[PDB]
Amino acid sequence: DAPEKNYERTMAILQIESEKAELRLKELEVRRLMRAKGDGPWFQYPTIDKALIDHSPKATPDN
Amino acid sequence: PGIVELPSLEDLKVQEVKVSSSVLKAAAHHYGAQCDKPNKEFMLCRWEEKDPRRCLEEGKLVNQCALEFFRQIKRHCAEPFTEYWTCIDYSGLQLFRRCRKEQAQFDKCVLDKLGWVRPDLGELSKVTKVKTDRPLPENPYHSRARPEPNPEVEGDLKPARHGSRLFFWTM
Ligand SMILES: CCCCCCCCCCCCCCCCCC(=O)OC[C@H](COP(=O)([O-])OC[C@H](O)COP(=O)([O-])OC[C@H](COC(=O)CCCCCCCCCCCCCCCCC)OC(=O)CCCCCCCCCCCCCCCCC)OC(=O)CCCCCCCCCCCCCCCCC
Repeated sequence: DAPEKNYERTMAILQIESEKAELRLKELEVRRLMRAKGDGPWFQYPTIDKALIDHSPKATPDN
Repeated sequence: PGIVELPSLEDLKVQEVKVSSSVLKAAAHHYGAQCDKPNKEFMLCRWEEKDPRRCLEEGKLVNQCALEFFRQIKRHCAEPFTEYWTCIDYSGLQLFRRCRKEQAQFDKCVLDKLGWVRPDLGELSKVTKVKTDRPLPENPYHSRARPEPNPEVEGDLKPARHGSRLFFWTM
């Protein structure tokens, strides 16, 4: 292989791996903040569906 | 928290319908016939406000219209009504079915002297509409502001940037 080929192939490898390492650190920080705050699409533990509530008039008024 | 507000004892004084349950049960069909409007304004206010403190005055109208219901019995047909609720009052389950001739005497004297038609089978269980002037409660549960929902997903789905990014797996 030419020194140009090895050199530029090395630069492409280094770009891909630096992007992956920065993305791994960002993945760690995103998971930390989403577990802390719960305002993202991850760690959305379920609550009760409010469509299960009967909103009809009941037998007694005070409810 | 706060102090729960309660009305005074003068706000709760009304002339009570001081008659027995067999007396109420004897005249109950003509009561539901003739005392329709204030009773239904009260029960509409009672299921809508969900608060009896906001339903006192309408309730007083109930206790205003019930007494005038019984005075109008007492002025005209006291004896057939008395003969009827006594027979209702004998039964331990208070059967209407044991008391049909006294019911017929009371209904005859009421239709003659007051023009009242007894409700049929299926009438007093109707859902009727009520025209009141009081406004609709905009928050009957006194609920505070609901929390804002989480942001939904938008944007077109792109591939994963250089795959799994799991240690050395390039896909
Ligand atoms: C126009 C449309 C049509 C076009 C058609 C074009 C193609 C025509 C030809 C069709 C055939 C295609 C063949 C598959 C594509 C090339 C695969 C390849 O070379 O991957 C390179 C891959 C990484 O090299 P690369 O330079 O990064 O990528 C070059 C290519 O672009 C490779 O692509 P990549 O960069 O995208 O690589 C992705 C990624 C690259 O990998 C990574 O990023 C790293 C992760 C790899 C896994 C590491 C696991 C380590 C722990 C387990 C070790 C197990 C024990 C070792 C094996 C013992 C025996 C089983 O892959 C993986 O992570 C998947 C796992 C590895 C699978 C490799 C394919 C295996 C097929 C044959 C299986 C036979 C055994 C193979 C060896 C098994 C062990 C791997 O090499 C290895 O991981 C080393 C293993 C050797 C590769 C397998 C070669 C396949 C042919 C073997 C023939 C001889 C068989 C002899 C008998 C059986 C053995 C006893």
